[PDB]
Formats: sequence, structure tokens, C-alpha cells
Amino acid sequence: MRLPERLVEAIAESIIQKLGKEEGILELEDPATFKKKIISLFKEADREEKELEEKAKAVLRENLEVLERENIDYRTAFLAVKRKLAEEMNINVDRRERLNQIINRIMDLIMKDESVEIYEDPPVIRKKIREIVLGALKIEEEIEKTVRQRIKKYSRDLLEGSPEWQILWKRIYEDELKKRGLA
Ligand code: NA
Repeated sequence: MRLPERLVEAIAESIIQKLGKEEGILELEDPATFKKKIISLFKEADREEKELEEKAKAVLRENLEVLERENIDYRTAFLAVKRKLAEEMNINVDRRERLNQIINRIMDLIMKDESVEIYEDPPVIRKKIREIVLGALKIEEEIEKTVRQRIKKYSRDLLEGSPEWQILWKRIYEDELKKRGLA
């Protein structure tokens, strides 16, 4: 589950408020563009995950006879093929390590941006941005936990994991985002 866009926006706003305005270790000429670039970074990371999934599907589609002949469940093969392609594409499949790659890309953006100056050792900036991103991940985890609790109510007449269940999950998720101002 990716971070919703308004939470990604909140990450960027938090970098500006804490590291810029409260601690003064970061200075930016253009906060709105800085936010835009961080949002693009998270969008691009999602585009990479989609490409990985489509590439994994395409590899499986050309090897269906292998799965049948060698008795390899499609679901197991997909996960294994996806992991291998991820290694080749340098995509970490754990959500946390993926976000860590994203923190490095944020640092790359900050350090290569001529309208940005930093008044601390770059790794110090990196660790503070990591704390902020982790904060957003903890919010997303708390939202997801609430969704799971709310959807359990419908266990009696709904198949857990069915397409309807997944759509209902997303509707409850959007409701929770609205209750927190994130949609
Ligand atoms: Na068989």
C-alpha cells in the first residue's frame, strides 16, 4: 500500500516546517515547487512498482508451460519472478526499504537543487527526513489498522480478499482519509 498523495504532501510540508522553519537547517527559495518535486518523486516510485508488476506478469505469461510442467503455483511463481525483477530494477519490495530508497532520492533532489541550501551535514538532514517519512508511515499503518477493524464488521456476508471486499476496503480507507483531512 502506497502513501496517499495528501500524506505525501504532508511529508514535504513537514520537511519545510521542521527542518526549515523550526530548526533552520534547510533553506528553500520555493516551497511550493519543493513540495511538487517531492510529490513527483513518490509518483515516480509508484510508476516503477507498476512497471515491475506488469513485467512480472509478462514473464509469467511466457512461461505458463513451466508452471504446469513443474507444478509451480502461479501465485508463488509471480512473487518469485517479481522479486527477481525487482533486484534487476533495483526496487526494494519491502515498503520500509522502498521508502528508504525514496529518502535517498529526496536527498538527491535536495542536494542537487540550486535553490536549496543545507546548513547541516547531509546525513543529518537525511536522518531527519527519514524520521518524518517514518512518521507518515506510522499514520498510514494506523489508518490501515482502523480499516481492518471497520471491515471486520462485514465478515458475515463478505469474502475476505474478494474483489468486492477489496473495493469496500478502499472505500473505508478513503473515509478514514477524509476523517483525517487526507482526502
Ligand atoms: Na503436474
